[PDB]
Formats: sequence, structure tokens, C-alpha cells
Amino acid sequence: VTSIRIDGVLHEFTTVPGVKEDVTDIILNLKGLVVSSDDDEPVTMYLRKQ
Amino acid sequence: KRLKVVAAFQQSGNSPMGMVLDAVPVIPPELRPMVQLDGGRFATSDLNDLYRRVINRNNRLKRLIDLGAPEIIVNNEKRMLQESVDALFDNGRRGRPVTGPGNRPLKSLSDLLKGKQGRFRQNLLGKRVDYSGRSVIVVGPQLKLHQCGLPKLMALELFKPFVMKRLVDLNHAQNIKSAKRMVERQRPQVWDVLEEVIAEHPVLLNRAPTLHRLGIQAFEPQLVEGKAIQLHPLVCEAFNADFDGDQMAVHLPLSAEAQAEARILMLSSNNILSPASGKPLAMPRLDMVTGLY
Amino acid sequence: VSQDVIVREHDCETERGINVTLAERGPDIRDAHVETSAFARTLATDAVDANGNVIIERGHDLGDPAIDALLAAGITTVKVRSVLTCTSATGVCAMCYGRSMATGKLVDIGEAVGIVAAQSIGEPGTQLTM
Amino acid sequence: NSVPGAPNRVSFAKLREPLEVPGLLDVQTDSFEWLVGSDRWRQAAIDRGEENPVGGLEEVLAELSPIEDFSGSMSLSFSDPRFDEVKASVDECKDKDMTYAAPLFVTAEFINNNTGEIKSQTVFMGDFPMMTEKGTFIINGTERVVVSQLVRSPGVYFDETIDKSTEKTLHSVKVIPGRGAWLEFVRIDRKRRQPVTVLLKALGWTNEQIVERFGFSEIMMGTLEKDTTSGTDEALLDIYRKLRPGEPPTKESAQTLLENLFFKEKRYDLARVGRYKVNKKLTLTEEDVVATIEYLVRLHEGQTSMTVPGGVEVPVEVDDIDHFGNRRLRTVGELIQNQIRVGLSRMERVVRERMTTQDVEAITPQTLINIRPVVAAIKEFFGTSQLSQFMDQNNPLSGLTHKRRLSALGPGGLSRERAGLEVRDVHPSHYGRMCPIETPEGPNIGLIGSLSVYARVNPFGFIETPYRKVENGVVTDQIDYLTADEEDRHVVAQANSPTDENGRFTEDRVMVRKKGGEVEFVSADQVDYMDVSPRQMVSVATAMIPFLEHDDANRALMGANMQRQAVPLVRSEAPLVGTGMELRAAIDAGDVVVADKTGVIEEVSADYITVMADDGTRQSYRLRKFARSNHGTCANQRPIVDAGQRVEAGQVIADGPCTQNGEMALGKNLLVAIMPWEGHNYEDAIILSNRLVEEDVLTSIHIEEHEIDARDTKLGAEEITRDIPNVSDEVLADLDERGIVRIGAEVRDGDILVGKVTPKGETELTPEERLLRAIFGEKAREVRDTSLKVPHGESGKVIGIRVFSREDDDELPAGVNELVRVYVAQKRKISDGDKLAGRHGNKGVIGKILPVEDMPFLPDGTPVDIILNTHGVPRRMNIGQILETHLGWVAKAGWNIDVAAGVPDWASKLPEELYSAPADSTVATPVFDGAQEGELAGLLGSTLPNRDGEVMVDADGKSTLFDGRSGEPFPYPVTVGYMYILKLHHLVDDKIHARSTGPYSMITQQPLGGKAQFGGQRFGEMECWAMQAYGAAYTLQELLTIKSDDTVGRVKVYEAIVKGENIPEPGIPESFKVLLKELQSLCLNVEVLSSDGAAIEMR
Amino acid sequence: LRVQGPREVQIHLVKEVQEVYRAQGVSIHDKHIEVIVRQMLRRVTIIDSEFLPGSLTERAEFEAENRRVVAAGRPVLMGITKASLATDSWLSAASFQETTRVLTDAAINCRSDKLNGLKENVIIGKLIPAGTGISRYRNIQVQPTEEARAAA
Amino acid sequence: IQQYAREPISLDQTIGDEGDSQLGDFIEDSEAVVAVDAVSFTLLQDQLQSVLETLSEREAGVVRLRFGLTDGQPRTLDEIGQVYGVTRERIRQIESKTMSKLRHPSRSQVLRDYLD
Amino acid sequence: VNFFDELRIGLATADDIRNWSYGEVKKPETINYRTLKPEKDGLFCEKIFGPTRDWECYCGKYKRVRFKGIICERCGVEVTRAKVRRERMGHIELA
DNA sequence: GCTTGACAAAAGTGTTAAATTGTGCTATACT
Ligand SMILES: CO[C@H]1/C=C/O[C@@]2(C)Oc3c(C)c(O)c4c(O)c(c(/C=N/N5CCN(C)CC5)c(O)c4c3C2=O)NC(=O)/C(C)=C\C=C\[C@H](C)[C@H](O)[C@@H](C)[C@@H](O)[C@@H](C)[C@H](OC(C)=O)[C@@H]1C
Ligand SMILES: [Zn+2]
Ligand SMILES: [Zn+2]
Repeated sequence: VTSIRIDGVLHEFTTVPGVKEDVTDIILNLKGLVVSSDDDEPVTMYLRKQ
Repeated sequence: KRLKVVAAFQQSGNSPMGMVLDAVPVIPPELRPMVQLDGGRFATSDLNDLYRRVINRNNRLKRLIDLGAPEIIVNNEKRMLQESVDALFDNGRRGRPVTGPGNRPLKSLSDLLKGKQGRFRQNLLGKRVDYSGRSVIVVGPQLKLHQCGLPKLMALELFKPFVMKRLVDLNHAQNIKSAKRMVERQRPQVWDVLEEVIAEHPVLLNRAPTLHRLGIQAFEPQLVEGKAIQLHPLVCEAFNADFDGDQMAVHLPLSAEAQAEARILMLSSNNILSPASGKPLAMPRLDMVTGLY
Repeated sequence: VSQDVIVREHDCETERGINVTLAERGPDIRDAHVETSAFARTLATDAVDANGNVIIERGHDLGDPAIDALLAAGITTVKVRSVLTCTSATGVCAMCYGRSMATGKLVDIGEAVGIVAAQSIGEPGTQLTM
Repeated sequence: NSVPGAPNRVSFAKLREPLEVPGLLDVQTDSFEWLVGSDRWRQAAIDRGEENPVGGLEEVLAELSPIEDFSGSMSLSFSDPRFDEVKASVDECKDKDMTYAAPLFVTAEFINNNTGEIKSQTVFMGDFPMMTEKGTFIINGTERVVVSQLVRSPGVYFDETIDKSTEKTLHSVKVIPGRGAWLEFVRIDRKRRQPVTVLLKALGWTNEQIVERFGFSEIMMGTLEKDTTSGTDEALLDIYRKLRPGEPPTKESAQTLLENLFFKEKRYDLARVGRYKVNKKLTLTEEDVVATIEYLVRLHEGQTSMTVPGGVEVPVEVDDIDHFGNRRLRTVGELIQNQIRVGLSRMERVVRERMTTQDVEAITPQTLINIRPVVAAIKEFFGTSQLSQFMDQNNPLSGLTHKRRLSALGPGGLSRERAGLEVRDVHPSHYGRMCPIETPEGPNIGLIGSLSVYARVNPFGFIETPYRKVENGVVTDQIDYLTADEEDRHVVAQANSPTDENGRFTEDRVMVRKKGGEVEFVSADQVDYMDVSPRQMVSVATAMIPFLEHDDANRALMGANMQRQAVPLVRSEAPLVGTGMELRAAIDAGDVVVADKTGVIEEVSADYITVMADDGTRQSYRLRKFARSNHGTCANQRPIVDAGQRVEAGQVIADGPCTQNGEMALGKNLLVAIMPWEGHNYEDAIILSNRLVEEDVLTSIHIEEHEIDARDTKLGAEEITRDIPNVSDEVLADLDERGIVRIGAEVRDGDILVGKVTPKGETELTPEERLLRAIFGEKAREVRDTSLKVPHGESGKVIGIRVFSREDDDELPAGVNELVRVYVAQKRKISDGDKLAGRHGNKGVIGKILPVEDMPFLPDGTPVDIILNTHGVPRRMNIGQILETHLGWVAKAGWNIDVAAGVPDWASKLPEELYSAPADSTVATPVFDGAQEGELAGLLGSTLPNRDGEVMVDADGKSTLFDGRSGEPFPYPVTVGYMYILKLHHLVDDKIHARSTGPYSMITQQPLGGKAQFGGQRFGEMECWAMQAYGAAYTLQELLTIKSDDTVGRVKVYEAIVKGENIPEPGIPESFKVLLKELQSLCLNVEVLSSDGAAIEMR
Repeated sequence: LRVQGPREVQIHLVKEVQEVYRAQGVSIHDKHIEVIVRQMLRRVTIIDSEFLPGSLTERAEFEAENRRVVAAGRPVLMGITKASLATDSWLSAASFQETTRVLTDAAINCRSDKLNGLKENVIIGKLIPAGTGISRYRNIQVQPTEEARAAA
Repeated sequence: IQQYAREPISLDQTIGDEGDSQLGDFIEDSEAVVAVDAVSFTLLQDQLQSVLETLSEREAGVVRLRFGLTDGQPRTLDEIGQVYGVTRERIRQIESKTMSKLRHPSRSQVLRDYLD
Repeated sequence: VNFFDELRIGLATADDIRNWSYGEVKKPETINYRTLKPEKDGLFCEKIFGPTRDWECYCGKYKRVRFKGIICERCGVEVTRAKVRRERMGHIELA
């Protein structure tokens, strides 16, 4: 994963309402993601939880 | 002893009347400046309040003289005028010093010359210079004895005027204005240009305190990745340089004579033996010892 | 005090000097420190062996070999040039001063030995139990 | 331990802490609570102590009450000070640049004796700064700390100094009061030539009494026979003319001279400390003066006991100024109290004089009272005072040591440059009171220290230490805090001594400390008190060094000073091998969130954490998130609890900057290899695995604050705007409407943060500049561009913006219309050149960072993270770093002691339940009770999974590493393990400077140093010496003429380099031209002469 | 000094100074120490006069003038601090120490500084009279050999 | 009024007793000559000399006198008409034409980088 | 020049001090509290020490480099570079 | 290439009103 975009936050050093992890500590966790892309040409994933 | 002073005035044309002043000189304003800082508030030299006390008391004296005034009053003024000029020249040399707010003594004319902060030691026997820099140092075990690792960012600024001309000679930039901005924003073209200007152009590397002349040595600069300076491990003895966080200053010799002196007199590899005992200094040490042993 | 001392000429030509011990009585034994007293000097007069054998001529660099050669002839003292006896009008002369510790050769004529001396003395001051 | 949420960290201590570590912040709080004297302090003194507790404010108010002039016709009485609720909250103050304070009111009584009237008027003294929960103050928005000062307690101190002239003994005495002239034996107020007998006649005592009281004193009788002063009034004259030279005396002035100087309470202030010191050792009256002389006489004679009419017998002996019995600490409350007294004494002057010229009966407390000097004292103390210090907060520890710091400097104590080395030396009475190991390395050695762990300050200013008294070889549970004086009276058994089952001295003999101090033995019968525990002498920082006992005081002192310098990381991992203080020091720092009522969590969010107590009440805690610290470090907090969790009073709810699960985490645990490696880690340098960059293990966040204001100029009004006179539309691409950087943008060195413009006067453009204006039609703008840009060599993201406008109601100083502050933050990866270190004083820069591929890696394929050189270890005497390197591996892989048939012999000496520990379990080795050498070896061989059942480290702490470049094993076994290393606040990004040309000083044309001004380096005297030794004249001349001071030469040389021409010849240094001018201003005619063309002019 | 003469004091002072540095294991060649010692014995006291009694005058400056073709002194040992203050350069002595003292005596004596010493030249920005700054070196003239210009 | 009451501070004051740094030596010299600008200005002065070479002898002559390039003293339309012997309006005309000629991209493209 | 032979000192006489002076400063006034401009006859007086801006007199009737070294008949300031403000000295005649 | 008259903005001058600035003064008795 190269970059990420979260709606409410404009940068990395803020928090999200209701979330227990700050944005910077969430990215730390996301670094552990092991993904495999069988296609060239950057592809965007999506995540939405309520 | 008394004859020494009396004799001095004879041979010299100085009239001994000079020791009493009829007129007092006023120093140029820019040497006693009054300027406003960022925000509007003002700051000024202490000499102006000192000059202000003298002028006030002298003018007040004229006032009392003209009206006619008992000696007690007039003599009191002359005594005050005398002390005012004393504080102007050497404040504190007689009696308590003239103080400002916070009870800190004002700076007299003598206070400009004397001390480690005076003109001689501060602004005359040493001074801050252009074309210089510094940073923390790291080991350079892969360097040749005559070389040193120089942070590319640091080198770019040091040689800024040089690269500006080179990239204008080449069509990279059309005018000097474009050359300046092309370096400030660090467009990728300059780096290839920086290697050329830096080639065989020596620099001086100093670490304080400078104990012997070996505390300053010339080296051939090498662009290095990172913001630290790579130092040859054999010159640590001379610089007494520990890699526990020490820093070193870099100076850029400009004139042909200055570069000649760097390459010839101060070059790293030409200075090996200490100029005190003749013993070798760049001799291997501490790791190279046990490594060869 | 010594910043104005600089080599001003090659030779003042004076015959004056000082006597270095360089050995004593042995065996019946180089002096403890001939490296800082005798070496790097220049001979003021010819070192004559116990006859007219003169073994080293005046004006010799007095390196490591010359001291061993001299010791063989059994010379227990030597008269040498020194800046203390130099008669130069301004500064000192190369011959009196002697070899330059950094170059290993006779001091160049521009050298400012005054400052180099002050620094060579002060720099180790940090290592002196005061 | 005994902390509800305390994590499980096994300890090797063979003792049991009989007394918990007291609240390490009390020294700052109790002092302030005494000053304000709130009910929490009232109950303290009432329960056990005096029955008339007096708050510091009341105490100083009693001195003023009442006010009365020479006529005594009108009196003004002060009483009953009151405080209102705090104006604004601490968080609001730090945001609005105001000072956290509470208004103070007083009762002002004005009584006219002639009219017998009463004008009672409530008076407003001013906003009185209040102390926060963390023992700090908010002064004009910034958090500050008032350090406690060391001073010589007022009293009578004697000293015996041998005179070389007579080669005989001599005795001199000194009496230092709270205020007033000091005397020395006569030597009074720097006036020598005084016969001590003449003053005894000054009081009026006849010579007969001298022969009566002096008695056995031989020189006492011989001096009065030598003195030519005849009469009591004549001696007062011989004392008068020398004390007040130039003033003809009078019988009315000569007699009141002596009384007013000392006996009168006004000019000679009896100190509660001094009044107590001498009253027992022997306000002012003759009784104290004659007692000193009688004390001095016996000291020179040699008798150890002195008694006089109606006096208690006391020993006649010299006193030690450095003994903590005579050296006290001036805590914050007292430092404030003294500055209030100075304000009242300055107001008293206006109160007294105002009465005279004011219309009688038309004056009131409000008219006579003027609080300008009272509030000025407070305002002038918290700012500009040497003891009111900008709080040091790189981490919770650095702040926790700033408070508890003890200073000998500042007003009222010896200054930095003058003090001799005798004070700096450690003293026997420093045990358990002031840590001897924690002190500056530089010129302030011995003058600055931190309060010990169990130390406690006395209401009189003397430090006390906790002890457990022993009676008949049995150590009771009675714990008595003793001052230094009463400590020497008794014998102090050693903290660790064999304990007998229910309590009794088991060892045949016991370690003891004497008043020498001396170390001796007894059979346990003559001991009185024992040490509460080891590390009494140690401070908080010192007590956090594992294996402290093994490292030399030199490297330890460096180890303590460097903990303060660490920086909070993003992950903030706790130490794998630590001591007992880790968890206790974090909570007492204040940077951790603790729950004050038992209950359950209602919500948990990054923003706040709410708890529903059993009491039904509801507490909530707002979390500091990415708050810029005083020194730029990140003060972020993170919650460590879940929603349904139960909690107990005093538990840890969220972690602070450098804390994990409640304990201090100043660094990370790393895999260490102690082999020398290819000359890259050499001379204290270090090499790291590139893993430490990819995984952000040593990453830390730093935040800057940039500020710009728009004020009213004589030529108009500054306007913050997006319009800039001459700029591209691209440079403004990140600016919003108002002209301030948009939140979330990236900023590069030289970028614009806040656009500002100021009016311009009388442009008068150059003709070449006006022609282009007509050609390209860009109308010359009426205002110059003074805009806020990012400093050189600085970059980051824009976190937040704070705008204060004048249009909006907000508060600003007269002339300032709009003030905007921009906060930039950046993630700093661990970079080569950054300074790392361990707790043992071992420090070094990052020499190189290798790819994880080519690095000494264990047979597992597990690359080591750091490679430390072997040579710097042995000679420095810090071997603890090797011990924790072994233990660090033990705690990482686990272990299991052999249950085979029984406990081996090495575990026989009280390791309990420590036989087995899983992988990654943390360990705690208290400094002087920690693990021992034998126990280490036995553990070195222990549980052996990596994943497969193969060991990776032998019983010597070594392993066979494979070179990652050649791929072949290293010939010998290398020591590996895990060490705790910290990231220090010395970073390359901040320390790398470079300059070609830049600003120049105004008076002197030299470049102005410092990175803030983009300045150049200083080529100093010593450097010029080295340049001269080389014989490089042109290099030396260049540095001093065209590179700094030559106003015309420096612009030519630049012109030459740009054109490729030859560099021109240097000119005259502007500084020298200034010298001749400054010499002329002294009436010194300095003429620069030619060889034959006499006079030259510099123009 | 008064007992064994000037040339013997120097031998003593060098031995003493060299003994302290030998106790700490420092190797300094005697010549360096000699350069410093040489500066303490450069002057002599004037017992009788052009000159005044009790004054410390340079040895060389005392011989040429004393002759006056058709005034006795004794060798003087003085410390480095006192000696360096007696330097002929007044602005050199000023920047060194006791500036006010030096300036007042220089103005009364109406002193003139030739600007020969190397510190004086540093202050005013001149080329120090040492190393490459010496006359023979800085006045070197360089041109290619006629045989070289031919090869072009 | 509250701005008038402000009193100045001492340049010889020591900012921070910690570092013996005198406030005075932290003050820039705003009127100091900047090397890069004066050099570029010198280069700009040359580039204009060339551009005017393209213009006619009277076209350039009027431009120089109008802005006072040679003397540094600008001249009014009437005064320039007094040297060339024409009315001020004729000079106003010659001005507009030479300015549109200077605005011609061939001559202006080189001077663009000198905006500021 | 950069090459001088001798540098000499000597007691400055009252005449030497007067010859150095470009005028007597008679008032202890620095600058006007409103216009912040140098007060005449005081310390910083442009009439004595020199102009604040290059080739500009106090009132400004002569603002161009066209006439250098001329004094404005109104304000009395000389037209020249403000560098002289750093080179010129005044004096005080003591009563 | 260029000039003429009408014309309005811009720049100076002189004349006045408002403001700013300097100075004198205050009488129970007070040292
Ligand atoms: C008004 O406050 C000032 C008064 C000076 O006057 C003067 C002469 O009287 C002083 C008193 C009475 C002190 O008790 C004192 C001190 O306890 C201390 C340092 C040492 N300071 N340095 C630390 C090391 N670094 C290499 C250099 C600076 C000091 O210099 C002083 C000090 C002075 O110097 N503490 C140490 O060495 C230790 C064990 C830790 C330091 C932590 C941080 C760094 C500092 O606490 C920062 C946060 C500030 O708090 C201070 C720097 C204050 O500066 C300001 C602007 O706030 C200073 C107290
Ligand atoms: Zn010689
Ligand atoms: Zn004018």
C-alpha cells in the first residue's frame, strides 16, 4: 500500500471521532498488511465500517 | 617613578593640558544605534543615556552660571558634570556604576574594547565568516587520507555562487536570476553541476578547541548522502575527535593563493608527524592496532 | 610572547651553542632523553674522538645513525646550535633552530616557530595533573 | 507493585521495601500549599505540630500589620487574605498566552488616632499565580518551574584558619542574619581596625564587668588593657566615625546607631531559621552578642563545653558550612514569600509618605495603598528570575527531574564563577538527601543536584531522610524522618543486613555509620537507626540505571544526565531489563492519565476516556493529542483500556509520551552485537539495521511553532493577505483566502506560511526598475512584502492554525491587530549522525545504517539491529551495559531453571519464584539489590526455541554470527543480546548549518552567528593561531577581510565568482575602522601614517 | 641568573619546564621550550643613562645606541606576561591584556607602531610577515620559459 | 497613547543570562548591500543597453531621457520635445510606439526574469 | 589603500576634538516621539552627523544624486551617502 | 511626419484654520 485517504482527516496527526486509535497509530497497524496484487497500475482498495 | 611621566611629556610634543577636557567628542550615531525591532518596540545603545546625562548637566550648568548662583549650587553641578563624563568614558572605575533598569550597569566607551567580548578578542582577533558551515561527524573508514565526506546539501550552499555560474555557462539557466532559484529549490540538474565545481577544490576542516595547527587540515570534498560529515579515521588523533556527537566546521578557500595554501601547506596527507615531537600522528590506532596485532 | 619569532635567514654563522650530555659513564648507556635534546639539532663544532679522529663534522643533522656512530667513538658530550645562542638580527636562523619536526628536514625560511612552540607546549597541558 | 494496573515485572530484590517511595512531586507542592496555606496544609500542622499554623501570605502580612508613621496618629492594619476561583483553566491559559492565576483580596483597616474612626475597605492586591497539579506554573502561557535554592542558614558559624605569618592558630567568627549588616570577629560591615572590647563599652558596660565576665580569658583581659578607649560614650564615637565617615555625630545619633543597626527589628531582621539556630547553639539583644564572644574564647582555649550565666551547656566546636545541618533549601513557597515581602516594603514607603501630603480623613485604604510594586514583584519574579525556569520537557522524566532539582545559584547564594571547589565536593551528610551521582558535567559540577528518592524537606528548610529505628538488635516498624543534625547523633545501620525471622540482627556484627562519617562495627547492640532501603542516596534518574552498582560514578553521571535528553518515540516501547522506578516515576511525572475513583469505562476514544465510578459519579479525561512540548517533542497520549474494563483508584488509563503500560519507556530494546565491524563502528560510532527505519522503531515526531503579527505602523496598518507584491501564482498555491497556509499542506524551506504586507514610504524606484514597470505594465505596488516563511533547512506538514484577530474581540497588545500561529510537525526517521545512548553513559552517533541483508545475523537468520565497538567498553568502566546485554537476551527468549532433583547452588541465595519465565517477559533489577553475577550465568543457559529447538546463545552470552556480505561465519563467538538504547535530542537536521552569504551585523559588518539568522561560523583567536603556524597568510587574510568585514570586498568577490574572474584584493576590515573611531571617542588621537605621506583618512 | 649568568638560567629553566612534561609522559623537543625562554632574556636593566634607570630595554636596541660612537646594564629575567607587555607594538599590547593601562601610557608616550608584528597585521587586515606573507615569497615573479612558449 | 508610553530597551542588554549573547549583535543591517542583487542589477543594466540598441537613435534617446537612465533624472514630455525640437504631444506619440515595440516579445522575453 | 606604515596615538587636545567635530550637539534628544525622525541639534541630528537616506536631506528639497556635496539651505543637511552617519563625530562644548 | 486647441489630472504655491508645542504659574506650612 503506497498511500491512503480518510475522509474526515486531512493529515496524519489528527484523530477520528469514536475511533480508539489516532490516525498515526492506525497507519502503524496498516503497515503490517500483507497484500498481493496480480495487476500493474496502482489499484485502490476500499474500507468502510460503522 | 614620578620622573617617568614627567619625562614622557618632554620628548613628545603633547601638551599636558590634554588630560583636562574643554570639549568632549561624540561618537557617530551608527556606532551607538537606535533601531526598532520586529514589532515596533525600540532598542538603543547605553551610550546615548550616558551622553544624555552629560549634555543635560552641562546645559543645566550654563543655566545656573547665567542666573548667578551660590557656589554650593554651581560647584554641585560641576561635580555632577565631572562624574557624568567619567561614567561615559569608564563607568564604574570610580564609585558605583551608572545603572539602568534592573540595576544593570550601563556600557561605557571602555567597555567596548576590554574583555573577551570587546572589539579586539570578539570582532578583531576573531570573527564570523562567510562560506562556512558545520555538522556532526561520522566515520569515513572508506575514505582516502586526503578526502572527506561532505553533505550534499551543505556543499550546495557553500559553493552556491560557483554552481550558479556553471549552470549559467551551460544552458541550464538563461540568467543569473534563474540560476539562483534553480539552486534554492534544488532542481535535480544542479547535482551533476555540483560535482564539477567541487572537483579538486579543497576545503578546511576545523574542530574546536584548536590546540595545535593540526587542528585545521585541508581535504578533497566528496558529496555524501545524508546530513553528517564523513571524517577519515586516521585524523581523529590530530583533531582529538570523538564520534560521541562532536561537530566540525567547514571553510571554503576562495582565492588562488588560499587554495594553493590548502593543497600544499595544510593538506591532510602532508601533515602526518606532530610538529612538536616529530612522532607520527596518523599512525593506526585502537582497531587497526588490534586488527594488525 | 613568541608569536613574532620566525625564521628570517639560513645561517647567522655564530660558533656559539649549548652542550648536550647524550651519554654518561656506560658501560663500565644513551641518556634518558636524547630524542628531545640531542636529536633534531645541528652540530656547532666538530665532534672529535679521543684523538684528532673527528667523527662528525659541524652542521650535521644528528639523526638516529649519527648518535650511534657518535656513541661508538665514545663522545660523552656535544656542542650544538640553539635558538638561545643564535645571533640573528631579526628572528632566528634555520641552522640554529634545526630540523622541522613536521617536515623531517631543515626548517623552511618562512616558518613561524614561535607559535608552533607555544602550541607544542600548551596542547599537552590538558594532560598535566594540575 | 501495589499499584492496581501495575504490569508484571519480576524483581531480583532480596529485601522488602518497608516504605513506599513518597510522592516525588511533594517538594514542589507542599511549599506552595504552605504559602497559600489551604486547608489541606492546615490539617497537616494541626494534627501533629503547632496549633497556630501561619500561611506564607499571612506570615508576611503580620510583619506589615499595622502601618504607622512617626506621629503614630494614623494606623493601617492588614489581615485576612482571600483567593477567588482561578480565572481560566491551564489549558486555556497556555492557549491564550496568559498566566494561570487567582485574584487576591485583603482587609485594609485605616485608624486615625485623633478622630478614632475606622475605614474598612476590601483591597484587590492582584492576580496571584497558582501552581498546577504537576507543580508547575503558567507564566504568560509558557509552563515554568521554580527550582529550590541552596543557601547557608542564618546563624553563628566559626572557623579556625592558621596564619603563616605567626604559623600559629587563629579563630574567626561570622554571624549572617536574614537581613542587615554582618559582623565578624571586631570586623563589622567591611570596617576593620576594631577592638572587640571597644564595642562592649559601646553598650555602656563598665570595665569591671569585663574582668567579671571574661574570667579565664587571657587575651580578653589583655585587649581591654591595650585599648585606649575610655568611657562608654567615647567608644561609641570611635565606632561612629569609622562606620559613618564624613558625618559629625550627635549624642542622639551615636547611641541609636548601634541599636538601630542590630537591636532594632526594622533594619536587622530576626530569621526564624537564625533565631532557632543560635537560640539552641547558645531577636538580637546583648545576650546573643556576648554569647558569641564567650563561645569564641572557649574555642581558642580548647575547652569542649561552655556555660555562662543562665545558659545551657553546649559543645564549643567549629562548624562546617557545607554540612546540611547548616545548609538549607529555599523551596518555591519561600522564594515566592521573599519576593512578596519586597513588594510590601516598597508599598509601605508609599503608604507612609502618602499619609503626610494627603488630606487627613480624606484618605482611605484604597488611596494610601498602591499595588504597583506588589504585583511587579510577582511579575518580575516568575519572569527573568534564575530560579523560575522554562520547564524542561523532552520526556516525562526530564520534567520530573527539573522539579526536584536543587541549585546553589541565583540571588542569595554563591554565584557560578566565584564559588570554590570545596562546596562542589560530596559531603557525608548528602546521603539519602541529595544524590551525589546526578550533577552537571560542565562548569556547574557539584552546584546542581536532584533531591534523593526518599528525601523530604522540613518546614524550616532542612532536608530529612527516612530511617527505621532499631532497639536492642531489633528493627521496629517505627520510621522517623531525621535531619542531618540529629542523624550524626545516632548510628545508622546499613539497609541490607541479614534479617532474623520476626525481626532481629542475625549477623554477628552490623554495618554502621558515624558522625565522621565513619564506618565501624558492633555486635548489633549499640545500633539505633537503620536505612529504610538501598538507593536512599540515589535520585529518581539514577535509580533507573540497571546494574548501577557496576558502573563507575563518571559514566553513571553521564547516564543520568542523558535520560533527561531522550525524546518520545512513536511506539514507545518499555525497557526489557529495568529497575523498580520505571512505573513509579511515570505516574508521578504527570504525563500519564490516572483514574482517581474506582469504576468502569463508559467510552474510550482517541479524544477522551470516560469512567463510571461505583459512586455513581462520572469522571472524564481529555487526552493530549500531538501537543508540541516546550522543546518540540511530541506530547501525544494513547488509551490503554477498553470499554467494559474495570478499573481501580490510581490505575493508569492512558500512556504518556515515553510511557508504556504505566512505566517509563525512554527507548527501545535492540539486538546488540559487540564485535568491531569493518571500521564503521569505531571511536564510539554506531551502526544500525535498516529495519530501524522501515519499521519506525526509532522514529519520533517533532513540532515547530511559527508566529507573525500584523501591527499598526506609522505609515498605515499591516494587513495579512494573500496578495504579495512580486510573486508567482504558484508560490501562493497552498494559501487560502486570508493568506495563511492551508491545514494539511506540505511546506519546504522558504515556502510561505502567512502572507503579510506593510506600507512603504517614498519608493523612488531605480530608473532601470521603472522602465520594466512600463514595459510589462506591472504597477509598482505601494507596500513592501514582509511575510512569514519556513526557516532554512526545515520542513513538515501543517497540523493546526491559531488566528487572533482584532476585528474579532480577542485581546492583543496596543498596536497589534492580528496574530496567527502555525504549527508544523514532521516524522523524523533515525538518521546517520543522530545521537543514541544507553543508560550507562555509553553514547555515540550513528556511523552507518546497513541493509538488513548484509549484517551480522544469528544462525536463525535474525539480523542484529546495532553493532557496538568492543574497544570503548573495557576502559570506560561501564560494564553494566554488558550485563543488561546478557539479561536482555534472557528476558527475550525466556528460561527455566532445572527442576532436576532440586535447586542448583547458584539459586540458593533467595531467588524466589523466578525459576521460570516465558519469552519476552520483562525483568527488574533494583540498583543495589538487583541480580548478582552467579545468578546470571545460571540463567545464560536457558530455554531454547527460536522456532526450532536450537539454542542461539551459549552460557557465555555469545553466538556465531554470519557476515551478511561474504556470507561466511565470523571466526570467533560474538556476544549478542538485547540492550536498551535511547534516542537523544541532538539531531543532525538541527545541527547541520551552511552559509555562503547572508545577513550582516549592523554596527560590525560581520555575519551574525546562529542558524536563526542564517549566520556563518566563528573563526576565532585559536583558529588564527593554527592558521599562522601553517604560514598561510593569504588564507588568513581572506577569512578576516573579504569573508566577513570588508563591505566592498565581499560584494566584489561574489561578483568575481559569478563572472569567473579572479578574486580581487582585500580591503580594510570595517571592524578596524570602527576601532579608530572608538579610540577617538576616548580623546585618543589615533592617526594612520604613511611611510612618508604623513596622515591618511578612512573614507 | 646573577650567580651563573644569563646563558645558564636558560639551561635551568628548560630543564625545569622539561621535567614537568616528562613526569606526565609528554615528549616536547627542547627547541620549542628554548624559543619561549629566549624571549625572557631579551632585555636588560639600565642602571645609568637617552635612557632611564630601572627601565627594561631590548638588548639589541641597547647596544647600538649605548655606543653613540664617542650607560651600563645587567641581564634581566622576566616572565612571559611581563615581557609580552613590553612589546614595541602598542596595539598588540592593547589587545593582549590591561587595555586601559596600555592605551593611557601609549598616548602619553606618543608611541608609534610600525605594524611589523604579525598580530598587528591581522587586526588591520594586512598580510602577516610570516610564511607566504614574507617579502621574498609574495614578490615571486612567474613566467613560462621561452622554450615552453615555443611548444605552445 | 499607550504606544507613546512604550520605553526603548538596551541593545547592550544580555538576552538570556544562560548564553552571554548581547541583543545588539542579533540585529540585521537591512540597508546592507546584497551581492547577488547588485550583480544581477549590473547584469540587468547591461541587458537594457542591448535592448535599446534595437530601437532607433531617437526612439532609445527618448526612452533614456524619459526615465532618466543616463542622468538618473527623469524628464517631462515637454523637456524631451525641447531637445529634439518637437511638441510634447509628438514625444508622447513616439513614447507609445517604442513601448509597444519593447512589448514585442522578441525584446521583452529576455527581461522577463527581472520582475523582482 | 590597505598598506600604511605607522599607527600612532597621542593625547587629543580640545582643538583636535573640535576639528574632528562636524558640529556641536546641544540637546539630549534622540528622535521625535511621533515622526520617529532625528531631532535637530540633538544626538542623531542629520544636520551634524549625516543624512538618514542616501542623497536625501531632512526636508527633501534636494533628493537626487545630481547635486552631491551640497547643503540644503533649509534643513542644513548635506546630500551624500548615509555611510557618513557611521564616519562622522560631533562634540560637546563644556561650560 | 508633425502641430494645434481643448481639457483634466497632477503638481506647486500661497493663505488659513487646526493642532501641536513651550512656558509660566499655583501664597497655611512643610528645610
Ligand atoms: C531563568 O532560567 C535560566 C537561568 C540561568 O542563570 C543561571 C546562571 O542561574 C542558574 C540556576 C539558578 C540553575 O538552577 C540552573 C540549572 O538548574 C541548570 C542550568 C543548565 N542549563 N543548561 C542545560 C544543559 N545545556 C548544555 C545548556 C543549558 C543552568 O544554566 C542554571 C542556571 C544559570 O545558568 N540545569 C542543568 O544543568 C540540568 C541538570 C538540566 C537542564 C534542563 C533544561 C535544559 C533547562 O532547565 C532549561 C529548560 C531552562 O530551565 C534553563 C536553561 C533556564 O534557561 C531558560 C531560558 O529557561 C535557566 C535555568
Ligand atoms: Zn643562528
Ligand atoms: Zn533639505
